[PDB]
Amino acid sequence: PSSNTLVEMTLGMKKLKEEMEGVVKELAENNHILERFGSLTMD
Amino acid sequence: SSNTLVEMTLGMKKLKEEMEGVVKELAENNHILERFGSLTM
Amino acid sequence: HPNLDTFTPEELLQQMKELLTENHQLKEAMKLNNQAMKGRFEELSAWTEKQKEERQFFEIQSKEAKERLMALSH
Amino acid sequence: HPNLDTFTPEELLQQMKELLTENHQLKEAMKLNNQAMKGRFEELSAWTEKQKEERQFFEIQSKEAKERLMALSH
Repeated sequence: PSSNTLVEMTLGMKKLKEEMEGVVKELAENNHILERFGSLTMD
Repeated sequence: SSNTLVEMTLGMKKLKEEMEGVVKELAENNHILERFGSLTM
Repeated sequence: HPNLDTFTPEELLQQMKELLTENHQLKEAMKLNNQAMKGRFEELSAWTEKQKEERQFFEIQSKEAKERLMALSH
Repeated sequence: HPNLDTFTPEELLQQMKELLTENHQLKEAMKLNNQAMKGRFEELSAWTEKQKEERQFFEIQSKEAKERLMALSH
């Protein structure tokens, strides 16, 4: 609850949110490729 | 700091356990991908 | 802007709640992806076996036909 | 003294640094994992295509051999 603690926690928490934005886009891409896997043995 | 350090502790602990769970699923995914390479050979 | 750009304890807690939710949803989605990838794998294995078997049927038909021909052009 | 199952401020910051480390690790692993997904998808595409082409080759070979057999049977 000290200033320094809250500043450092804030920085960290904002960084975690940023990284997860990146992660979920990675997952989105994973989902897309997986969807395409189901079409390899078709036509 | 009363029950805000209490509350923050529990929050941080749960987050850590959940991220650990994600790593295990990713590990399984990577294992399945290795076997996919095996399929073509 | 140190006062504005610094979270209160209550906002930090809120953020922790939100990251937990995002991570849980991430975990559960990856479980589903692994299940589906295992399905795609069995499907592709079954399919390649079917293809090999059909290829062989045709190699055999072709060889028999090439032979029946010779065994009469004579 | 602080209670055992409750983080001190110092411990809370330590735990935050560990989460950053782990999360960063996860992100890089995910990038690697998606590169692998794409690499496998490319390999499986090529592989399934090869098997279709090889089935089709023998199917055409068989078909033409049988046609030849019938026309030259007379």
